[PDB]
Amino acid sequence: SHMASRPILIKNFAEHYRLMSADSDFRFSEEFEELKHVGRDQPCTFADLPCNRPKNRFTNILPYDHSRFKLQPVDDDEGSDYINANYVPGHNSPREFIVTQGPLHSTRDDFWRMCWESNSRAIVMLTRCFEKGREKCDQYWPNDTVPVFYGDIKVQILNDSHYADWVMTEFMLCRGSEQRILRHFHFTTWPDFGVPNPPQTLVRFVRAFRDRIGAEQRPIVVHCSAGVGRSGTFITLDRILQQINTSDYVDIFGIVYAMRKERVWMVQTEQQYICIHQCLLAVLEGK
Repeated sequence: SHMASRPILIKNFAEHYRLMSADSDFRFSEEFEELKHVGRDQPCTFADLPCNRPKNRFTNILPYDHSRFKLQPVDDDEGSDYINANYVPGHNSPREFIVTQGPLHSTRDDFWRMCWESNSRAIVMLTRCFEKGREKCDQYWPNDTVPVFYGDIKVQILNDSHYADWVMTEFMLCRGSEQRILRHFHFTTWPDFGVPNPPQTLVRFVRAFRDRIGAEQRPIVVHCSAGVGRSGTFITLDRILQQINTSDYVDIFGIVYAMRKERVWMVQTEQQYICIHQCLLAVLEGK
């Protein structure tokens, strides 16, 4: 099993890392290059419908038709089923994650409807709203305790908890007389360029998140800006940290491959692919 899987004995990971990164990441680079076409020959029909094009943050980041998340149709709209979202597999379910773009003001009603309709209880945000002066994501949630309606979804902060690299916010979600609690895990520290360094701040966040959420059976919403690179990095990382618990092997390659099949650019860059490896190496070495 060699085309879409490169499993490594956990007992050998450190050497694998060494070997993989030797010669200015020759083998890592080569490995990652094999993923560049995966998934890409699949249709994105609805993402291209003239009524949906304003719903995409980036023209070149579009959901595959086969895995896209669909909103309930609204009887006059047309593409009112549409969102830039895709089901992406995790450790626990082939549909464990719904990964999406950072909402535009234009789409934050859509975004909360997705949360609601998906029955998701947890959002993972891996970006700042503004980075280097560019806006990367609308502020789709309240700044304070005054509830705010987004579409038919009333969102209210119950409490928040600030940390060195993340803030977690417990929302109460009401739709009609129907009530849920949702937790929002906001990693606020990803650097303006490159990957987090040292990588450990991201492991600590993945640990906190997973320790908090438990073995969720409902889809977890994940996003950054395009919902591909940073989101890809996070999921892979959360997956392999669960994997090592019950297995003898890890398969970062096999995981990224599965993800590409479900949404474009899932682990986006060679630097992040390497990062995933480094994070796990820290873990396996007692940080």
